[PDB]
Amino acid sequence: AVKIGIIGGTGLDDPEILEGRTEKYVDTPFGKPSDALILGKIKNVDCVLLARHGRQHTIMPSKVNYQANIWALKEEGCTHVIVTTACGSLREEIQPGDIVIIDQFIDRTTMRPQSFYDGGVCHIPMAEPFCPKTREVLIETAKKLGLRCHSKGTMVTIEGPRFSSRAESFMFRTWGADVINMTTVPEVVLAKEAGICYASIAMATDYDCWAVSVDRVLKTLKENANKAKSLLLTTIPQIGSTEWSETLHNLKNMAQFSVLLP
Amino acid sequence: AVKIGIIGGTGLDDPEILEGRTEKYVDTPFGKPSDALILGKIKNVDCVLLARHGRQHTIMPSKVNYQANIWALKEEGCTHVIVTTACGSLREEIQPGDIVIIDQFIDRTTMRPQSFYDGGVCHIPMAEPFCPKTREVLIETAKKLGLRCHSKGTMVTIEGPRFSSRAESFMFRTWGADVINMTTVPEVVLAKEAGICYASIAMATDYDCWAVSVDRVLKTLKENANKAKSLLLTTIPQIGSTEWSETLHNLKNMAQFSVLLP
Amino acid sequence: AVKIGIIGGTGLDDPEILEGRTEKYVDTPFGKPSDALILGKIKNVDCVLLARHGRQHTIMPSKVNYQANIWALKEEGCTHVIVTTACGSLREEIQPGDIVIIDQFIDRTTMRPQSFYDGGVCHIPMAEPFCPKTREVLIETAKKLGLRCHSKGTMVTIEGPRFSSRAESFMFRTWGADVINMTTVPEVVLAKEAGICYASIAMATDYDCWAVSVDRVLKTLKENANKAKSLLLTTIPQIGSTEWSETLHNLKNMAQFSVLLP
Ligand SMILES: CSC[C@H]1O[C@@H](n2ccc3c(N)ncnc32)[C@H](O)[C@@H]1O
Ligand SMILES: CSC[C@H]1O[C@@H](n2ccc3c(N)ncnc32)[C@H](O)[C@@H]1O
Ligand SMILES: CSC[C@H]1O[C@@H](n2ccc3c(N)ncnc32)[C@H](O)[C@@H]1O
Repeated sequence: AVKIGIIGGTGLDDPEILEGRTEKYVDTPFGKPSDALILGKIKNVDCVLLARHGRQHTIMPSKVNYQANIWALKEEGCTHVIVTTACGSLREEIQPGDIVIIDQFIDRTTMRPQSFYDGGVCHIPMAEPFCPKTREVLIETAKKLGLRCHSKGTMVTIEGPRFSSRAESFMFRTWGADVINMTTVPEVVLAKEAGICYASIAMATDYDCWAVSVDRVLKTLKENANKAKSLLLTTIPQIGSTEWSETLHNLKNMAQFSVLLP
Repeated sequence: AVKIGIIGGTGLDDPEILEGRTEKYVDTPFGKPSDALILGKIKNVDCVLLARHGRQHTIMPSKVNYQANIWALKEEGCTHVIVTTACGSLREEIQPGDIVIIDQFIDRTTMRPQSFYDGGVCHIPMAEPFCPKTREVLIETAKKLGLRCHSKGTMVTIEGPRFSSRAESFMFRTWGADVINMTTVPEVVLAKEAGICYASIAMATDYDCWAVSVDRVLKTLKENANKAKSLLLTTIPQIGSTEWSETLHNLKNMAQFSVLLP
Repeated sequence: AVKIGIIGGTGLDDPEILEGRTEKYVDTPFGKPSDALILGKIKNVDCVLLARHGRQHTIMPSKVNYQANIWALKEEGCTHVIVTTACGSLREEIQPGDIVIIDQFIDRTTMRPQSFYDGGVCHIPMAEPFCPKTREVLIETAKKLGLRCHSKGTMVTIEGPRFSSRAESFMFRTWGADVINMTTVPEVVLAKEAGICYASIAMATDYDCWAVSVDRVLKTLKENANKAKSLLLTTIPQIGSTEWSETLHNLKNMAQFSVLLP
């Protein structure tokens, strides 16, 4: 059986997406998650919703307890984790409102714990950071819904809370980055360490500055949130009808063998 | 009315620049500024001088309390902030002794608080980090003084205290950086958050290593400090004769709307 | 006279390399070193061995006390420091098992103290981070041993503990990096500040991901550790037969004049 964890990003964390919801505040060895876990279902698939910045959206990217969030979802029994995230576009073809099913990341964060093994020692591989099988279903589903969707993309995650300078924005383009946010790393890294199939639904809200402002971002998100909701509602039932016995087995093995015992 | 805050950099923090000076030690919600504020005037313009590294120059780049410094200047009523900074040149055309009126930056710092909102949440735009109107006057004034001056430039700020390796120096050139220091970020970022018109007078002291040493840097600064002093003395009266009612209004608005309320 | 400090890296820290060994636990102003110092000799040359991750290899890259390690070696009287380090290859010509006598580095670490002067202020030059005379002997010796050895290379040091993403791996190649590890910085930086001749024997264990895993790395290291051991055993006697009176004098001077007194 599968259980989908869902981490709602800025303006993309509507709990109405789940039926038969039940709130559940939890705790973890790394502190409390951003907010209470929302247990519920999409069709016959068990899901767990968690607002990344809190239902009040008061926690800044740098202060989000990524460790607690991923740990909590794992503890609740989540096999997969699909998240949503607002980001800026670094490519002309990626227009505001467009969905990007990212497949790579470039870390630009500086003050963020990125491992559960803060002391054995865990050196987890990051070649393919996002669950390919889940990304495949998201892409096919976006297509069935007729949505503008990019099948891949490299997300550069900055520390924030400030936005990038134009020089940084142009620089990131030369490094091969396609979109930019403040939350993909270390969320994706910790999910890998937990042996969880992780995928991200990035929602381009602007062209960064290669013009970007809070109001601009919140505005585009409001106008496009429905897309991410529809994609999740349609995608998830499809995951609950596929076999992941082997896929999850490989993630479990990679995570375990990446730990150096004393 | 306007009040110019002046942050003196290494070997470019001579308080003799101001007339009718009065020392004033202050405190802020983020601790004490690098040193006492020096209230005074340049012609009929009120100014506030603050030595970035302390009149004894004992505070290292990484330990400077940028938050307190900017907060203190803002509290004292500063509308503008013009600073001086020693830097290394990453371009052949930028010769030691040359002044560079920087217009962009690339962050390479890692352990520095960059916001006043360390917890609402402030996501301040950084497209145009330096006050264009002030930069314009600095450039025209350098021209009137017959000084070698570059009208723009991208400053990469490293964490320090160590200088860059040759591989990093060459790498920064490929990212589009023109000069390099250890203090522009987050000073410029926090000034933007405070709604202050910020501009920087960068003084190239060497060609970094693409050879750079403390003695080399201090030597070139000693020989060229007079330029920055003359530029400030001549520029400031010009700012006190221009209208900024609208310019300051836009900075105030951008700062305010960049705060996410709980 | 000379005394060679040896910092053993992952799977390259065998104490059997020294004769007439004597364990010696020490303390420093920055805490205790990774493990006890192992005093001994290679022929008639006094050496001091120190396992970077501890004889139990339980300390992760980010948590290694580089300050204490370098301080301890300096206090014991070490004039030179030759280390070994497992790394990933970012160049086709650098094959797993190959030795790389690195000559440059690119810092990608974020949470690491990099100076002994955490408060005067020390701004130490990093143009030529590795001792050229020692690198020369290592290269000639590898040649005499008939080993595959690269005479130079740029090491990019990531924070870890996670490995790089493919996007980061490709990005590092464009920045000019040749190999990648998690320990060169700040070990090399602090050694320079201490006025110590520092050189590194990098052992390529894989092609990173431009596939890399703990087991892959440990496997290649086990199969190739003998090379680093032979190189050290053969190189060190050669250093004890050369003159360094002037070489060490210049390092001492550069370190001293890089300190800003209050
Ligand atoms: C409330 S706007 C800031 C938030 O939106 C995301 N965002 C949107 C556009 C954008 C950009 N151009 N650069 C960085 N983060 C961005 C970030 O992950 C952060 O949590
Ligand atoms: C006392 S020399 C170090 C100081 O001078 C500035 N500086 C000068 C040259 C230079 C360089 N090549 N790289 C980095 N900082 C530099 C830095 O901002 C630091 O506060
Ligand atoms: C036990 S594997 C991790 C350790 O081996 C080194 N290593 C080996 C290959 C490699 C890579 N591709 N990227 C980063 N570090 C690496 C690092 O310095 C770390 O201490």
